[PDB]
Amino acid sequence: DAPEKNYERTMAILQIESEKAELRLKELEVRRLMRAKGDGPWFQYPTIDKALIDHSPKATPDN
Amino acid sequence: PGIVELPSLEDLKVQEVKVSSSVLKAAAHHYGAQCDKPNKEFMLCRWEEKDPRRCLEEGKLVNQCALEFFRQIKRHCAEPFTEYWTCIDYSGLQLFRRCRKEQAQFDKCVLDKLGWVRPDLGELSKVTKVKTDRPLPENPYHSRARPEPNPEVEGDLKPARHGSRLFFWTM
Ligand SMILES: CCCCCCCCCCCCCCCCCC(=O)OC[C@H](COP(=O)([O-])OC[C@H](O)COP(=O)([O-])OC[C@H](COC(=O)CCCCCCCCCCCCCCCCC)OC(=O)CCCCCCCCCCCCCCCCC)OC(=O)CCCCCCCCCCCCCCCCC
Repeated sequence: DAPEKNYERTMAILQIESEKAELRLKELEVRRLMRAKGDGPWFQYPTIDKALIDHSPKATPDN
Repeated sequence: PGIVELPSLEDLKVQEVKVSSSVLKAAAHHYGAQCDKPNKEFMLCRWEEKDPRRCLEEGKLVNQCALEFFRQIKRHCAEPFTEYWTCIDYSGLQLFRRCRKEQAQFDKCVLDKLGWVRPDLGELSKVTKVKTDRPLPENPYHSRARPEPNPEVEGDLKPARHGSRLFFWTM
């Protein structure tokens, strides 16, 4: 292989791996903040569906 | 928290319908016939406000219209009504079915002297509409502001940037 080929192939490898390492650190920080705050699409533990509530008039008024 | 507000004892004084349950049960069909409007304004206010403190005055109208219901019995047909609720009052389950001739005497004297038609089978269980002037409660549960929902997903789905990014797996 030419020194140009090895050199530029090395630069492409280094770009891909630096992007992956920065993305791994960002993945760690995103998971930390989403577990802390719960305002993202991850760690959305379920609550009760409010469509299960009967909103009809009941037998007694005070409810 | 706060102090729960309660009305005074003068706000709760009304002339009570001081008659027995067999007396109420004897005249109950003509009561539901003739005392329709204030009773239904009260029960509409009672299921809508969900608060009896906001339903006192309408309730007083109930206790205003019930007494005038019984005075109008007492002025005209006291004896057939008395003969009827006594027979209702004998039964331990208070059967209407044991008391049909006294019911017929009371209904005859009421239709003659007051023009009242007894409700049929299926009438007093109707859902009727009520025209009141009081406004609709905009928050009957006194609920505070609901929390804002989480942001939904938008944007077109792109591939994963250089795959799994799991240690050395390039896909
Ligand atoms: C126009 C449309 C049509 C076009 C058609 C074009 C193609 C025509 C030809 C069709 C055939 C295609 C063949 C598959 C594509 C090339 C695969 C390849 O070379 O991957 C390179 C891959 C990484 O090299 P690369 O330079 O990064 O990528 C070059 C290519 O672009 C490779 O692509 P990549 O960069 O995208 O690589 C992705 C990624 C690259 O990998 C990574 O990023 C790293 C992760 C790899 C896994 C590491 C696991 C380590 C722990 C387990 C070790 C197990 C024990 C070792 C094996 C013992 C025996 C089983 O892959 C993986 O992570 C998947 C796992 C590895 C699978 C490799 C394919 C295996 C097929 C044959 C299986 C036979 C055994 C193979 C060896 C098994 C062990 C791997 O090499 C290895 O991981 C080393 C293993 C050797 C590769 C397998 C070669 C396949 C042919 C073997 C023939 C001889 C068989 C002899 C008998 C059986 C053995 C006893």
